[PDB]
Amino acid sequence: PTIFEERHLKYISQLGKGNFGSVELCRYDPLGDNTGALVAVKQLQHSGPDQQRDFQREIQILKALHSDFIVKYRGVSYGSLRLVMEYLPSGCLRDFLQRHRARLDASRLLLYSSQICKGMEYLGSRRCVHRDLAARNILVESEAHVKIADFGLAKLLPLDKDYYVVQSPIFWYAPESLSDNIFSRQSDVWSFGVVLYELFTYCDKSCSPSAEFLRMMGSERDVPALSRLLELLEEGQRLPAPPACPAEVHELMKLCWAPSPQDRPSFSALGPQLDMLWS
Ligand SMILES: C[C@@H](NC(=O)c1c[nH]c2ncc(-c3nn(C)c4cc(F)ccc34)nc12)C(=O)N1CC(C#N)C1
Ligand SMILES: [Cl-]
Ligand SMILES: [Cl-]
Ligand SMILES: [Cl-]
Repeated sequence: PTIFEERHLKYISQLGKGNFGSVELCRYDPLGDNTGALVAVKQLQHSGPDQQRDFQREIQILKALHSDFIVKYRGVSYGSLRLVMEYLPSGCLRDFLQRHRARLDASRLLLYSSQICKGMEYLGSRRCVHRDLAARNILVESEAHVKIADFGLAKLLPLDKDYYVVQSPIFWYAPESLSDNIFSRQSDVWSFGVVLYELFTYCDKSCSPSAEFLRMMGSERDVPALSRLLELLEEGQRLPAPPACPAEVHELMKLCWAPSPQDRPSFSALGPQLDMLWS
């Protein structure tokens, strides 16, 4: 049931690509008659020992997570460890928002925000820091239902600590991650703020997190991009209000980007502030 035999995975195509892996559309087809279910299967690429041990942790985390707003674990395949997950054909929210922009109103973006916030509230209850929350890592189950995916960089908080010192794009990172490699549930709140930005810009590439920040951080100097972003964030620079973003939603974004981790709201606090907008 939870064990998928390698030789019955029929490879269709590649869904998405990570730094140390890919997610492939496969049909698990034991009967050989093409009646089997389509599934999304992660395998490692360009992998050394460190990424292998990370993958073993990631499988166990995903396996232990049970939420309507978190992508479902199906099983694993050995032979060559592979992680089998539910296939959501509508794909990722990043592509979905660009594709269906003309039909997706503010109220629907708020639905997605609220569901992501719930998933993130659930993650915090399991003491799990996602570390790579972004629109590219949210999947569409239906028009009115999204789920958090990609637990490849996810860390369980130690039982006696609410932070972890430990690479995704720097433009979703909290200042304390940028500066001291510190990650926490409130580091995820910083990222969620950027996700809210993505939603309300419909993931338009002309005003993406990187496009906005890259423009702020000058042409070039003998200074790395990381230091210059940290400098701007310490000067109080933030992503702007998206075109036609509701005032109140932009204000929630700014609360997610409070300099101090303890001054950012909890997902539990954010949830009702998202749901009660416009009611
Ligand atoms: C975001 C993650 N996707 C998953 O974990 C998925 C689990 N079930 C899925 N069902 C569908 C998809 C997916 N479909 N389509 C059309 C996509 C297009 C994309 F750009 C990304 C993901 C998908 N991804 C998934 C992914 O693509 N990667 C993690 C990295 C690794 N390894 C690459
Ligand atoms: Cl087929
Ligand atoms: Cl199917
Ligand atoms: Cl579906």
